[PDB]
Amino acid sequence: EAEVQIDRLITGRLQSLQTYVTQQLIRAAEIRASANLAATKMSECVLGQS
Amino acid sequence: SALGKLQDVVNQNAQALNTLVKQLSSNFGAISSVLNDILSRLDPPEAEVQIDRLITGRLQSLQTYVTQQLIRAAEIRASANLAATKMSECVLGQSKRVDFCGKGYHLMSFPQSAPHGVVFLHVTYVPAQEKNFTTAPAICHDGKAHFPREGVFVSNGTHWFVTQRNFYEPQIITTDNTFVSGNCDVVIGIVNN
Amino acid sequence: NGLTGTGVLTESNKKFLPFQQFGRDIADTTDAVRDPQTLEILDITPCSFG
Amino acid sequence: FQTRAGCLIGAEHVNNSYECDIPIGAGICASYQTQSIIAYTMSLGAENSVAYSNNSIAIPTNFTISVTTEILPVSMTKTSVDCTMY
Amino acid sequence: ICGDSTECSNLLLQYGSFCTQLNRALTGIAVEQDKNTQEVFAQVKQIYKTPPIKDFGGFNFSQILPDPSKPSKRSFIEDLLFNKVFNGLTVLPPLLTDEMIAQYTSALLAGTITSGWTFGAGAALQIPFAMQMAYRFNGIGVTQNVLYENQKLIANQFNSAIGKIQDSL
Ligand SMILES: *[C@@H]1O[C@H](CO)[C@@H](O[C@@H]2O[C@H](CO)[C@@H](O)[C@H](O)[C@H]2NC(C)=O)[C@H](O)[C@H]1NC(C)=O
Ligand SMILES: *[C@@H]1O[C@H](CO)[C@@H](O[C@@H]2O[C@H](CO)[C@@H](O)[C@H](O)[C@H]2NC(C)=O)[C@H](O)[C@H]1NC(C)=O
Ligand SMILES: *[C@@H]1O[C@H](CO)[C@@H](O[C@@H]2O[C@H](CO)[C@@H](O)[C@H](O)[C@H]2NC(C)=O)[C@H](O)[C@H]1NC(C)=O
Ligand SMILES: *[C@@H]1O[C@H](CO)[C@@H](O[C@@H]2O[C@H](CO)[C@@H](O)[C@H](O)[C@H]2NC(C)=O)[C@H](O)[C@H]1NC(C)=O
Ligand SMILES: *[C@@H]1O[C@H](CO)[C@@H](O[C@@H]2O[C@H](CO)[C@@H](O)[C@H](O)[C@H]2NC(C)=O)[C@H](O)[C@H]1NC(C)=O
Ligand SMILES: *[C@@H]1O[C@H](CO)[C@@H](O[C@@H]2O[C@H](CO)[C@@H](O)[C@H](O)[C@H]2NC(C)=O)[C@H](O)[C@H]1NC(C)=O
Ligand SMILES: *[C@@H]1O[C@H](CO)[C@@H](O)[C@H](O)[C@H]1NC(C)=O
Repeated sequence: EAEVQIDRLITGRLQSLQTYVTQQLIRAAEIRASANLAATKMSECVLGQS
Repeated sequence: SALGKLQDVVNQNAQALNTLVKQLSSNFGAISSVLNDILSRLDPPEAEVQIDRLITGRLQSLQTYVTQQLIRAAEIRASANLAATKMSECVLGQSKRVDFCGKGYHLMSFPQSAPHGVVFLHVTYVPAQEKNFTTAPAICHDGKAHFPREGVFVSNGTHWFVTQRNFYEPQIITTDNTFVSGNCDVVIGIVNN
Repeated sequence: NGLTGTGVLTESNKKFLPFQQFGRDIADTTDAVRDPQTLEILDITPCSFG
Repeated sequence: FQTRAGCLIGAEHVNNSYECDIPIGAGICASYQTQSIIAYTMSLGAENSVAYSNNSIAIPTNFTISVTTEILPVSMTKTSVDCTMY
Repeated sequence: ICGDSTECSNLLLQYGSFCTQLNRALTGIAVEQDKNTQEVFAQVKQIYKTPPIKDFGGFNFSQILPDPSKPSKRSFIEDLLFNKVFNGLTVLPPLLTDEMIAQYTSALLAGTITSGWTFGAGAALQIPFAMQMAYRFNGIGVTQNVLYENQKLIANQFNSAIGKIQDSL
């Protein structure tokens, strides 16, 4: 009888962990573009005159 | 006779398709992993309860695969937009953006095709073998301040010349490579010549 | 008393209220306890992992 | 050896600083030298004071032509899955 | 999911490899966080140092140059910025410390105060700071005598405007 009750917890916790991991991919793809802009500004405004 | 940024895409995609294939052998809490062995030794009312767990697990597998492909295609699109912009600005023109087309002063670029990408060959100019000199902002002559038209005033120790700023090529200071503005009593560092 | 867990117990510098029997932090994990015979409160620290 | 990334066993802690080879973390890297495995604080680069003064200038007398490569992914493999047959 | 209990851990095996995928994803995003910093800050080959006697034509960079008596050898304005902002879960440290990144920015800042834009194209070539300012005025279409005849005013405006960043932060 405890198998049926443990599976209900396993399914929920897996869902929650995988939601966490999707939203981190989507947030990291946005931090990546900001850092790519910062790297271009360091080249074009600090080591040059734009 | 290097290309790891292209091998990374190939490897990540094969590594995702392999996981999708291999999840077809989990039970997800059923009696068998193969559907025919549930169909062969069970009758519809109890085949159904076991088939539903397989459906639930395989649907979730497929959805994870598709979401992670959508996130990776958006990263490939940013790369391809950057490569389009480099093709326009580095191969079809000469750029002034620092570091956009290689390290140094961009002269030209040539494209080459790769298996799922592109290789740019950037030709740049890099200055070399610098020497030391003495400088001055302006020259004073006849109570007038003289500025270079395009260059710098440099001294080899005893004589003053004008040179262009990126290549040493000294010339005499005349009224054709300078212009006048004001007296020689306002600018900090005038020298007499 | 029914509070069940695992970890390493040390002595603490907290001060409960006479009726309070155990403490918990943000995220609601138990991080202290009172033992029902000494009337002393003890810190609970998870057992090292990595 | 105790780092800030954790406890490290089987590597000698040298005192010199090289370029980073395998990143351990919190400023520490490891490398196979000579014959053994060593762990060190990475170096950022060689130091350089510029001979700055208020009437000195450096002007180049020669140049080099440089050619360098840059590699970019454009595309990936087009795949389809029939959801029903899977 | 299970928290060190063999009953839950055996049931979990029936779900395949979901938990190797999740770890692969998190590792892939923890490596690119260090790649992000490396490409913004390691834009120098040498670590340039500024001269001991600092006469830059009236311009005063003392609130943005490193301070030895401070924590981590940060500048005065880098300090105002660092003051203003369990169960299977861990936090990994970044590869570059904060000391290393402050070192990188002080090398960029000593390269530009002292060589202009030459160090980002090759070897750093020194030039006096007001002559560099005159080149930059040429780059926006003003002539050089306009800088050299207004040097003290331009330097006072710059110093007074760097002094206001410090207040506003
Ligand atoms: C321009 O002159 C300066 C100052 O004279 C030279 O700076 C020297 O740098 C070395 C570093 O290896 C120091 O050891 C010397 O003390 C410095 N002064 C000298 C040699 O007088 C600088 O090298 C010169 N630049 C060029 C291109 O020759
Ligand atoms: C600085 O340059 C000037 C001109 O290039 C040098 O003066 C000439 O030097 C040559 C040496 O063979 C003499 O023959 C000329 O008569 C000089 N005067 C001229 C051309 O008007 C000067 O020697 C250089 N100074 C240093 C310190 O190298
Ligand atoms: C550039 O710096 C030099 C040396 O730091 C200055 O030379 C000093 O000038 C003042 C007044 O002109 C004298 O009292 C000092 O004795 C000089 N120093 C030495 C070592 O002789 C120079 O004035 C500065 N400004 C320039 C060249 O425009
Ligand atoms: C450059 O030459 C001018 C003259 O052409 C010098 O100006 C003289 O300066 C002295 C001292 O300041 C004054 O007493 C004279 O009245 C000035 N004469 C003129 C005609 O202006 C100037 O001192 C010289 N400077 C250098 C550095 O050589
Ligand atoms: C529980 O009972 C024990 C004795 O069975 C008590 O222990 C005594 O505690 C006092 C401190 O208040 C000590 O001075 C004595 O030496 C202890 N005696 C023994 C035999 O251990 C304890 O205080 C009791 N606690 C409660 C809450 O009832
Ligand atoms: C550059 O500006 C700073 C101001 O931020 C000057 O340093 C301060 O000046 C005041 C006024 O004399 C002193 O009370 C402080 O003790 C100075 N040091 C600080 C605040 O750290 C500095 O003198 C200026 N540089 C030059 C060359 O004038
Ligand atoms: C490294 O250098 C420090 C200098 O402060 C010294 O104390 C330490 O013993 C050195 N370690 C080794 C292994 O040489």
